Amino acid sequence: SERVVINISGLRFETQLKTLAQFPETLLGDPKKRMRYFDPLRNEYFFDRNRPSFDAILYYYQSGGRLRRPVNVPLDIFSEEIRFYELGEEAMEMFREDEGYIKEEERPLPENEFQRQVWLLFEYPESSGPARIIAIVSVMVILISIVSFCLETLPIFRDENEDMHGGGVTFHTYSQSTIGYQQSTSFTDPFFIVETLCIIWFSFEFLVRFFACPSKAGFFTNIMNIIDIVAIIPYYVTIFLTESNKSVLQFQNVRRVVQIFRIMRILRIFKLSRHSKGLQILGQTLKASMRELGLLIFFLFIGVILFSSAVYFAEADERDSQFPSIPDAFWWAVVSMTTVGYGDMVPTTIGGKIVGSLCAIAGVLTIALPVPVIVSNFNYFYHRET
Amino acid sequence: GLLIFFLFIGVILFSSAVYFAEADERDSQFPSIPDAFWWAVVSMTTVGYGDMVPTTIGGKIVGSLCAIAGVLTIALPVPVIVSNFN
Amino acid sequence: GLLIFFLFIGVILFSSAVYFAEADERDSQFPSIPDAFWWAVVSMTTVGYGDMVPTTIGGKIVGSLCAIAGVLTIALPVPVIVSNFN
Ligand SMILES: [K+]
Ligand SMILES: [K+]
Ligand SMILES: [K+]
Ligand SMILES: [K+]
Repeated sequence: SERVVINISGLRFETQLKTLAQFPETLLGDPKKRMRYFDPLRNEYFFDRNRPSFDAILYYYQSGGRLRRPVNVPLDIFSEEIRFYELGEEAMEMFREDEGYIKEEERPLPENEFQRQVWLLFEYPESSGPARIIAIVSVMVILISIVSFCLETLPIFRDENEDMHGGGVTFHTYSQSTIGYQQSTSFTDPFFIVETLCIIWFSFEFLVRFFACPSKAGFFTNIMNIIDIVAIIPYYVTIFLTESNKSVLQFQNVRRVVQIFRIMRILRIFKLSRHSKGLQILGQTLKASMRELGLLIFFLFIGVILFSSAVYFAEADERDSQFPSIPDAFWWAVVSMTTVGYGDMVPTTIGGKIVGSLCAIAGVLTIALPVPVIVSNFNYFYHRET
Repeated sequence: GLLIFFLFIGVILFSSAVYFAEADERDSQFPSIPDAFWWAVVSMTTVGYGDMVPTTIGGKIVGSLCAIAGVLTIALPVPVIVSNFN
Repeated sequence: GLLIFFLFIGVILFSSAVYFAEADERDSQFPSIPDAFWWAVVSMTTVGYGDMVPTTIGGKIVGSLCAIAGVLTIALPVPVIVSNFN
């Protein structure tokens, strides 16, 4: 079992030749590659290189594959050494992964001279000046669609209709109040105009992206595309629903569904996430914190039921009890544990107040336990980008 | 900036939901979505004055979520700032 | 245990001061020191329902201090607990 001496800038290392022959494609494992570094006067291979790194390089052979970077050695210096000793692409990949680096993909255009041209200014805002323009306009349209959706609820506008003084219930007024705007081919309502324009553009982007994208299979997998769709679904579904129930009795029978889709319109806010690095980071953060986010909700649930129950019974024998039932106390318990404390429900008895005191303290600890982990994940994804 | 931005997103999201959830109530404390912005900020920062509160079951579910969302929203960017200060 | 203990100390200390500070007011919301315990806990944990509030200048100075003291009181032992959990 012939021994080999490797001198790293004066620091002496020794191993068995069979330990190095284990990996024939590396510098040290290949006689022809290491020949260049042999000093026949001293019977050693000499490398005028970084010292703190070699330990791990040699341990990789002794361990049979373990490549751990020493805590005291910078990742950029170590990786250069892994490359120098020619440990190979597999070890390198295993290293980066374990080091917290895994990326890989990129679907370019089909090389259509057309598709690749359209796709570049509809997803890569830096591809060109026009690309930016499209992105800027997209943000403006999103912001406008939000402001408009909100103004639809202002009394100055909605409180001005055919039955604003409790007179009747006009079918056109009843659906205009439910939907938020007047749907008519005449386009009299400025709100319907703004909403239609905005949805024309959202519809445009979604279409242009669906036909200029390299793959149509990994499309409805991208959360961004899902968002793009959700942003237009309400509009078209409302049209369909109103035209399929064009009578007072019918509409009244589908109003709940119509209302649900009106609320869904606010999800268009998330369209900004395509232009917000932070919103993307937040997204990555939440995806990685599902477990802790679940514990948060779970512990809060336990505390809510526990405290709601106790305060309910503690106030039960009082004529002025502010707790009609345990389920109703859930509200008070959440408002107390999160320390919001509106004051619309409060215990009035000594036992209720002892329960409330505990409820508050329990809330602070309950929330405090899982949050830090989430904050940590965010801090990680946040700097990894910064 | 992220703090203000995330809070803005949450404010609009929660103001919208609570508004519609209380809309069909004669005693609704939310005249419009923009007016609910106040309640949403007061809840997310956990101030909770109590001058505007939901009264329906759907409004209270929205409010509960709004409070929890506020704690996490603020909690995410602050630590970095605290670090810079330190 | 330290959490509960420090809170207890602060509760009694602040309940006492606010009680005496509001004592000479016909509309005092603090019937006795033990009754003020409630207000002091609700303030130190920053819940702030608003069902009991000081109305005098001295009561409000006491209340201001009570709130700040609460934040530091809770903040001291919690981190350790959060650490054990982590
Ligand atoms: K608070
Ligand atoms: K509060
Ligand atoms: K409060
Ligand atoms: K209050």
